[PDB]
Amino acid sequence: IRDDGYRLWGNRTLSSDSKWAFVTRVRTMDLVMDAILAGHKWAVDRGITKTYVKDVTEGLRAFMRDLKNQGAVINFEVYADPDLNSASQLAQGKVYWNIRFTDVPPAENPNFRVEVTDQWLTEVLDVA
Amino acid sequence: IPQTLTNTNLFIDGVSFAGDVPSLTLPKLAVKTEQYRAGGMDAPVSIDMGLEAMEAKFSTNGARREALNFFGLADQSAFNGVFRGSFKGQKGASVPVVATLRGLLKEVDPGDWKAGEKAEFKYAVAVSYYKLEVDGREVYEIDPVNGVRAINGVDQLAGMRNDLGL
Repeated sequence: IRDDGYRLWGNRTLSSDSKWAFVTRVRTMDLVMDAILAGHKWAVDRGITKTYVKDVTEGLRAFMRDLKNQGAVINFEVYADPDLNSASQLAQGKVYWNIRFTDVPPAENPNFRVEVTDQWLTEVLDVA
Repeated sequence: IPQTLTNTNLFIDGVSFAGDVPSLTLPKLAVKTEQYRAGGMDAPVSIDMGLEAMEAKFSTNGARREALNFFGLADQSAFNGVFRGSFKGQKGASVPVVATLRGLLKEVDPGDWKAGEKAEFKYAVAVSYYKLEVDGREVYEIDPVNGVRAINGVDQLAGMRNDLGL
């Protein structure tokens, strides 16, 4: 829109699912994880120690926290989903964590409500 | 039920010293305590703070070679050795008490050679690992570089091992 192809217009994206209505939502949810993986590269091998679970849940809380600091998200919550982490899964290498967080809602549709009254009329003009 | 110790024998590296070893000494297993006196109470109480420096010592009175040839050996805890000791008991059946102790030989003290007295060398292994068994049954197993103070099976540091994350 706007003069001679001034600018883009539309944060919305083709999605049947309303939750992923904003490209901001999708892009955040994707690139957040790009930053996580490019940083937890060390975590994808290595002999599982007693402190492996904690090394990772803290490493996550580092990258995640940094993103919060620079605006990227608004609060978050990382931990190591217990109802899944088991001896069997661990012997087979696997292990799970949760990373529930909130993304910056792009301000859209500011509703400037306006009323042209005659309240401040006497306050000026008449005599004064 | 009188037990008492009858005979004693000492190994270093399989080599039996069936001969020269008129004295053995197992490492005095002691805790560190620290007499805890504190608010709300008169009279201390004392706390498990870990063990003391286990040192064992034997003393062959012969120029034995097989013992002398471990002194100051670069590889601390290369000296192994097993301190066996048979407790008789008035009712015959003797109780084998045996104490393997991988440690560092540390020091060697040949006393006063007097031209008319058992010279008596001396030794004092700074014990690293130490497993004392009675009647073929583990009573102690103290391993510092690992934290494995285990009274007959049950490991009393199994709880601190976790909290340290080892």
